[PDB]
Amino acid sequence: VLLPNRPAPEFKGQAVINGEFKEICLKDYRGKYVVLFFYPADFTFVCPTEIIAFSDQVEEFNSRNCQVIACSTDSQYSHLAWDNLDRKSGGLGHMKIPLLADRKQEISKAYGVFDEEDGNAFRGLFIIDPNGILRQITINDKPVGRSVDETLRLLDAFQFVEKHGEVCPVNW
Amino acid sequence: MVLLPNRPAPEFKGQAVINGEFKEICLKDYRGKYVVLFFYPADFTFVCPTEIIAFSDQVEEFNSRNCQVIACSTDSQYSHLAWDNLDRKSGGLGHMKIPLLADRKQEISKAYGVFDEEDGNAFRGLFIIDPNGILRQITINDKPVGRSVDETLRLLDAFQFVEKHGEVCPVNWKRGQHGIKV
Amino acid sequence: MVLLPNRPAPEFKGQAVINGEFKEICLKDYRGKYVVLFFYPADFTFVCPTEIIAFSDQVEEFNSRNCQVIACSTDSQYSHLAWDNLDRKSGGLGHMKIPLLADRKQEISKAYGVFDEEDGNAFRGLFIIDPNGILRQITINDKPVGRSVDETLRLLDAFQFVEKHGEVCPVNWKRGQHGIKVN
Amino acid sequence: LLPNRPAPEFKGQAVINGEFKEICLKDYRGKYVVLFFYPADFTFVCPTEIIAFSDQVEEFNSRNCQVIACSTDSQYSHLAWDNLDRKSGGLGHMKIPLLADRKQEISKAYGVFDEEDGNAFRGLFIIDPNGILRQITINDKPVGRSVDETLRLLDAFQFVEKHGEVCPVNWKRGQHGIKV
Amino acid sequence: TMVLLPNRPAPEFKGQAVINGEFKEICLKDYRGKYVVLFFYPADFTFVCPTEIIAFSDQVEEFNSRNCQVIACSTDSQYSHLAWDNLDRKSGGLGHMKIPLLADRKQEISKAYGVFDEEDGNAFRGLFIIDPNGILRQITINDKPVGRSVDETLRLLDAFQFVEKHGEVCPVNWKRGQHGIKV
Amino acid sequence: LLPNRPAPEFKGQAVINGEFKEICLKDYRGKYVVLFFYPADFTFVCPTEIIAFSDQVEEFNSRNCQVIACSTDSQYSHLAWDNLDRKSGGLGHMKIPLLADRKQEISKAYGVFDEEDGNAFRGLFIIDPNGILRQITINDKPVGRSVDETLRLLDAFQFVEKHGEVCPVNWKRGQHGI
Amino acid sequence: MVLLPNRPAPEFKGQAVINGEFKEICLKDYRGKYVVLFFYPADFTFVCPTEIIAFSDQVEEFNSRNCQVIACSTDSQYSHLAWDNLDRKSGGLGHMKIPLLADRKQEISKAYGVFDEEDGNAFRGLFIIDPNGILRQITINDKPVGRSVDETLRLLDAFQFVEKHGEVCPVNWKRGQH
Amino acid sequence: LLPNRPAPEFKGQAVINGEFKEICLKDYRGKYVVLFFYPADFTFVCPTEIIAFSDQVEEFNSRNCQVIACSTDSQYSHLAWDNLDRKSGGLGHMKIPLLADRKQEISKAYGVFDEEDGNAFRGLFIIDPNGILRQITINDKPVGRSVDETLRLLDAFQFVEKHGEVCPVNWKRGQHGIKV
Amino acid sequence: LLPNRPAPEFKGQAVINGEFKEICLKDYRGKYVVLFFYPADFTFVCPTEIIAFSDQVEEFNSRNCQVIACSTDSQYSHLAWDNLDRKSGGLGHMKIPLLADRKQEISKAYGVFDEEDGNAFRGLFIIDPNGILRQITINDKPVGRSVDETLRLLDAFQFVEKHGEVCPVNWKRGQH
Amino acid sequence: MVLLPNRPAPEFKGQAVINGEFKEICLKDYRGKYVVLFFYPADFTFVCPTEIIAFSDQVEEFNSRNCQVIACSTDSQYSHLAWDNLDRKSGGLGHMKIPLLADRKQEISKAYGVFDEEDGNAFRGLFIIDPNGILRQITINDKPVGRSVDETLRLLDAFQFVEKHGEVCPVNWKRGQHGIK
Repeated sequence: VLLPNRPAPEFKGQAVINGEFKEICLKDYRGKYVVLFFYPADFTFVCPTEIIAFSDQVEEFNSRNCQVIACSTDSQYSHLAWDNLDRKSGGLGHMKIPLLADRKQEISKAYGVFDEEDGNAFRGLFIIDPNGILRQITINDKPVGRSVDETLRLLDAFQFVEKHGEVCPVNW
Repeated sequence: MVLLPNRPAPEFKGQAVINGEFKEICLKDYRGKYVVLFFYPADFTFVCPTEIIAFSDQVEEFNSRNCQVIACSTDSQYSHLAWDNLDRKSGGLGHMKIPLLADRKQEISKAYGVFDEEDGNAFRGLFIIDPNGILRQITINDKPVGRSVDETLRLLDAFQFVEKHGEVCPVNWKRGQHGIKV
Repeated sequence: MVLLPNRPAPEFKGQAVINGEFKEICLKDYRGKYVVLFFYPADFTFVCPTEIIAFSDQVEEFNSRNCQVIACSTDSQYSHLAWDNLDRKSGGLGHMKIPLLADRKQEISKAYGVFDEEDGNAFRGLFIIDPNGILRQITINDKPVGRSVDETLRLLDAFQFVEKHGEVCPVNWKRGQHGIKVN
Repeated sequence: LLPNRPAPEFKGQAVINGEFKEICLKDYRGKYVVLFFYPADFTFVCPTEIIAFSDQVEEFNSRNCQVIACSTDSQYSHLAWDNLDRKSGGLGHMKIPLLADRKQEISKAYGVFDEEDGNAFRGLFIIDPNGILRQITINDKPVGRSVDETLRLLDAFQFVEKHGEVCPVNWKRGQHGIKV
Repeated sequence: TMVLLPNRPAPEFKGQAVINGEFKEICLKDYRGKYVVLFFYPADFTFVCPTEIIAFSDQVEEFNSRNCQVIACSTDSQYSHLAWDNLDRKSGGLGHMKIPLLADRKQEISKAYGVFDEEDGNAFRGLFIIDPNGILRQITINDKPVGRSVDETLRLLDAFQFVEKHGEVCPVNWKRGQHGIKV
Repeated sequence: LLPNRPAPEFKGQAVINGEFKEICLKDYRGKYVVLFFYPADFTFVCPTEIIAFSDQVEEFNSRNCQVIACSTDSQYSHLAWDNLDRKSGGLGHMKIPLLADRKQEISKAYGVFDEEDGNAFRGLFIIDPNGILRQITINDKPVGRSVDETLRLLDAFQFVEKHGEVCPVNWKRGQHGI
Repeated sequence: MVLLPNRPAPEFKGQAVINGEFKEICLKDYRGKYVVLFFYPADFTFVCPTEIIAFSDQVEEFNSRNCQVIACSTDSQYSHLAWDNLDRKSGGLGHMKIPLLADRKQEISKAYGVFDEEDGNAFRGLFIIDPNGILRQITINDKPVGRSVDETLRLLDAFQFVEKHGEVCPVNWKRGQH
Repeated sequence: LLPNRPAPEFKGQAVINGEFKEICLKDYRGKYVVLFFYPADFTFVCPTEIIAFSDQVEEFNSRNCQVIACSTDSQYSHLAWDNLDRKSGGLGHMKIPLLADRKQEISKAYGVFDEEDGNAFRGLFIIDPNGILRQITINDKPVGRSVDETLRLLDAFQFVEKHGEVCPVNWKRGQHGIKV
Repeated sequence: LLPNRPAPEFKGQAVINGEFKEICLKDYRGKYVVLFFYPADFTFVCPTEIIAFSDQVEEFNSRNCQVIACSTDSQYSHLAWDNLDRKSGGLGHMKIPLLADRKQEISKAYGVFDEEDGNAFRGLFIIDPNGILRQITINDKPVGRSVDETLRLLDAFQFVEKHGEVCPVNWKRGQH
Repeated sequence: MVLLPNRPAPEFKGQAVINGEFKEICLKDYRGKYVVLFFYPADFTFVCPTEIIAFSDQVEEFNSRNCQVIACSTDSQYSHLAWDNLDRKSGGLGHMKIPLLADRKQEISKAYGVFDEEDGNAFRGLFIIDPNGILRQITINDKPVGRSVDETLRLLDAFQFVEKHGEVCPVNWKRGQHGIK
């Protein structure tokens, strides 16, 4: 049962970072906020636009001490090819955020974003606080994408509370 | 565990406060319209009214978009009413243009997955539901932290665009903006 | 089914409003004392305040008898305080001399068996608890009909009588009257 | 066991006027019933309660209420207790029915049964004309009930049933109820 | 408990009995060293039951000299038993009984000896002869309308004491003192 | 196993007048039935009882009762015993049916079956014409029963059946009940 | 359902009639000796005695062979005695030179699987048990058809051969051969 | 397994006079059956029985009895064994059916199968013309059977069948028998 | 998964000659089917097997056999891999259908699914015109298969289906 | 369902015929060596002996490669022996240079999942087991169609190349060829 006040599910797996394979886990990221967002498939249409947007804006999350990780049920071998593929040919260009592979479906299932019809995940966005605890849960229907600006907004409010202890109003 | 989009949204029937009166509303009354259903933990709290006041003041932007906004909580109807009739300067809601849905039995909060056993009251979810009663968007916050009337409006525009034009909405998608075909 | 006396009363812990402030109270904080715990369905209702007020005005009679009176409802602490802050002229609680216990998790109402699945509201029960936490009297009234402060005190007197004198109290027993010796 | 629920059914041999007659809860439809329990025949607090209720019977007869006393003793023990005069420690002669539960079925259904004992805790259940439970009182054995509070509770439920109104704290006959 | 069987330890009973107009708590281990004739009756203030109890009480010294305690049991409370005893026989009472009246109000005892009736709430008429070591010997169950035989109860008791002492066995229709069959 | 309930059914092979016949409880409907068990054929206390009833048959006959003796022995062990002379240690020849239950079904149905040895305890059961049990009597093996008490109880049950009255303690014939 | 003969034989313990008095015996008593344990349906029947009489007439042939023949049935020890003490003229056993084992509790016949649930009796079994308690031969016949002392002798001869000489025995193998 | 009963059904591939045929217990209805099991093909003691039963087959055929040998070996093992001459350790050419049970069902059904070495003990089961179990013989493996005893047992079961009487101990053919 | 029984059914998206097509085992009745699995797209040993079966495709077509390659990759990944030039490590444009299992249920039915990684072991299943299984090959991942042995095997089963005669050890074309 | 590779192969222990005498063999005995364990339905069959004879005629190709070939069927040991003894003109096995493993109990065929409940016989499996007892290959043929010694050798070569050189063999790979990193 996925709720904001509880420890986030541990994810572990193989990711593509700077054109190489590295093995990452949620516990590595302690001390930082983590934005973990799922997309349905590699070589899709709406999906690359999101990953590219977050990558181009990665420094916004870096300055905010947040690590953005993009997970999908494709293999690391697709993640790599898709990264090696230039944006004109339909590829990802080269990405500044890790692309995490769930070939086991374990990660998409643990976060409850897994779709039994497709075999691939919905689009979740989960903001995990530095202590490994879930904060925000966003799940979008596949046709409709997310907002880098709203993720930045939320990220800023949660940080505002962990520091000030005042609680954040609407439209913040 | 957590709700999924592209699946029929959980049914809610409840007693609600509309224009200072009690009405019994359900989900199927709003068929033909989108429904933004958003939860808050408690009446006579602080972060809570600021969101409802905002959704209420902006309600015409949802109305023009063929959407109903319904706030729900685990408080009774007489709390919803008392809070409503109280002026905002007294920390009340002022008089409210959006229905306040009382879930006393915890049924609706537990159905949408936003109920937590620690408080006895709801996390703030925001769910967007299509005219056929199908779930589209899911948002849940840790409640120091509130939601955005502009992002709800945005998402609203996006799903309406998809259903209308059969195209899909990219990242950061806006109004009068291009989608992608199939 | 429902409770039986001469058995330890169900425990409770929760957020209560006392003198316009929040405080955590539990059944065990009241040990060495009798406890009258009574339930009402909702805040900002009609029959509910009349009872709360009544028990509050008469508090001293419960205090001199070594009893703590505690009102409980499935509303919250925040709903409770807003009610207690209001003027009675405005339909409020005035200001309350007894703790208002928030049942919000619903688990106090269920423990005492007074919980109504239809409205998600508590019925009106009243429970007399001895200084060791034993259950003595049980009353549950249907919602539209309210309770009696003087009958509660009458029963409270009776149980203290049999406690002190080890006697038994006959029907319609009145304060100071002495009962039957089971000697 | 809550109010605004159908009251449990009871059926059994009762002592009425000094004869045995089988009674059931449905017989009393249209009438209010006060069903009250006592632990034992030939004891101390028990007769005083029955006697008081019997002396006051007409006060209930004016409310369209039937009072019934139940316990886990036999009909044969009930009868001999009635035949015994009060000066002898008996019931005198009763204007009220004594319902016997030898099977413990009835005590257990109303949840007043004590398994350390074999006999009932003293409960009082006011049941409305349609067989729907209204009030529930259960006293620990050493402490008996009040005839006068039972009349008070009774007056209130009838006042709600009539005016549709609701009865506040300490409500007695000839007082204003709060409008719905 | 389809049926009890002889040559097995008798079911234990501990209860509250009326002995000489007073309440005593007695158990089966208390009478260890002695035989026990334990017999059940359905109800106090009835027809056949007193005639049975009065008859065992009038003949009680025949059992005392045979080193056997007689106990009557029923599902009535100790308070019924005491009122039935204290009542004179003219009124339908018990006179005053020289045997203990055992109250089993929990039905445990009558259920344990198998004589309890579900359609009733009171016991059938059992008669169980129990040897000094707690072993069951004879089992008699009569339908309620028909009563028992104090003289036949005495005959069997005599028989088991003969068997016990002389290591012989008692034939059909065996009368007290007669030689039985060796080995 | 209680007096107010219908009795267990038994169907078995019995020895009636030196021959084998299959009998069952429903045959005896309309008549009273005294069914009693003995542990073993060819023992000391068992025949005394069987003979006692077999000599007394006309008291049961005139009372509309049939007396049947059951045991875990075979019908063949029964018949041999019944061929034997009492002088020889046998049964002589019996006026009452000897019911063989070799399957233990009957003894177990009536709850008198001992698992320590394969022999039944000696019980005695009185069944009214309608198949309803009345008396249960079970004795430890070394101690045998009384024809006179069985006869006494017979009169008692028939009395209450007939006159509607209940029989007091120590009741005998020529006495009025309650 | 059946027990198989590479395996330790089921234990039996009961009351036996030996020499005319009751003795309690078991299967571990006869360790060091071979055992032939055979079952018959009932005492005081026609076909049963002929088998026991025969084997008991053959005793020294089983004795010289270090084997103990044992009869068993579901009858009581008291039926065994009466039958043994009976003359052969009345259908009795005469006085037997082999033990008569009683199974009252039926557990021996059930352990060896010869027990018939239809009648209370057992079929005719024959089980040859080696000195260490292991089962070797299993013979079971329907009631109407009896056994052979010669064949039991042959198998015994063969089973004793195969252990001693370590050679396997062919079909129709006789008192010594090869 | 007890012989008042219906015998367990067997159906399998048998080798009969050089051919593979499917046979079942129901086929031999109307006839007696001697069904005996042996542990292995190309063993020692087994041939001796199979051959002696084969050479003596006319005594069974005149008695209206079919002799069937069953093993857990394949039909292919059987045929080759039956092709092998006796001097060479084979079955010669034998006149009796060899029933092959590969899946162990049959041997398990008659209870002569042991999971130890995975091949059958030697049972011999006599089955009346209606398919009813009559005699059960089970030999430990080292020790073989008797054709002459099986012939005796068979003569007795038929005698009982025809004349309604029984067979005493050591009954021979044309002996008296005991009337019931 | 024994040879003599009807094969597990598959249904799903495939990339056939640049298009997405829904295929299932029953579509191929009247034809033999070689359904072979590989762990992942954009791997190393995997493309060599597909390209070889694709290059030899006419050998199977004249033998009345359909070759389908299944992976646990998406149809979208299959598409790009086949849009990828061989020199660049892709499939060129390959002449056999690429069957997509996202739900893993095809690889689970045929038994070749690995829990260790989300990828299939390389199985090769030969299925007859009536949908009955014929032969099972399962290779450990690091070692690939042979197009000539599949061709040999396929030839043999067609020989028994035709002549009723049995193919012995090392049987090659038209022996008997 | 099915045996998977890169997993420890099921243990087998039985009575086998080697050289014409019985011997007790087991999988663990062969540790340190590669094992090809292959199944056939029956003794005294037609397709079956051809395969057995072929592996026993080719036995040196396997010994050179450090592999023991083992033939298992559901027949007993005495059937294996009589078959091995029978001359090939009578349908016999000639005499075998490879162990004939008897599964009377069916445990082995059931462990390797090649057991056919229909005939009680076994299918034709061929399993390549590595020196550490791990299963690198599963080959199961429908009965009417027999296996290939050369493909078995090819596969054997391949799993040895990958273990030695840590590379991965492509399609159609034979001895002397290169591989991929």
